Amino acid sequence: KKADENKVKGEAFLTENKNKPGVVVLPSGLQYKVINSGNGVKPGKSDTVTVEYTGRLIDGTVFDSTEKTGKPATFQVSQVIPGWTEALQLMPAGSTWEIYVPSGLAYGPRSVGGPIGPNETLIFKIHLISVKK
Ligand SMILES: C[C@@H](c1ccccn1)N1C[C@H](CO)[C@H]2CCC[C@@H](C1=O)N2S(=O)(=O)c1cc(Cl)cc(Cl)c1
Repeated sequence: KKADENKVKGEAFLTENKNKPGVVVLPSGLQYKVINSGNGVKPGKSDTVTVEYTGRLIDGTVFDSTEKTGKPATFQVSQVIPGWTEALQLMPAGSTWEIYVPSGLAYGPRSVGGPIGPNETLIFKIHLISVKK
């Protein structure tokens, strides 16, 4: 049932957010807002990125962050959630975007859960610091 509630809440959020100013909707259902535009290279699917990021739920609860850690994170572009793989490839290095990820582009129905429940819509602030081939 938390799965059914989460699906309805996420659908409502994405339906409302698509009308909000600055929100760009992609064919995938991934949405994004440009916070700061960078002038750097865009990563490819096989590249590694160094990023600062914060992940939060629609209620505003932060579940992950590089903030006050003293260090950025490093990820292979293709080995993160589909929402990230897609968004990173559209982001010039130096850019800060806020992405709104439907559950199908994140962890999905996910019968279990913990930080991320079933049918959970995820919001991420992503600052792409650098790209490495
Ligand atoms: C590698 C991948 C991953 C590895 C293992 C298990 C689950 N997921 N992963 C996590 C990384 C942190 O390494 C982080 C940033 C990149 C996107 C995404 C992501 O794809 N998340 S996250 O914010 O959605 C997230 C999700 C969960 Cl379940 C828990 C946390 Cl603490 C944070």
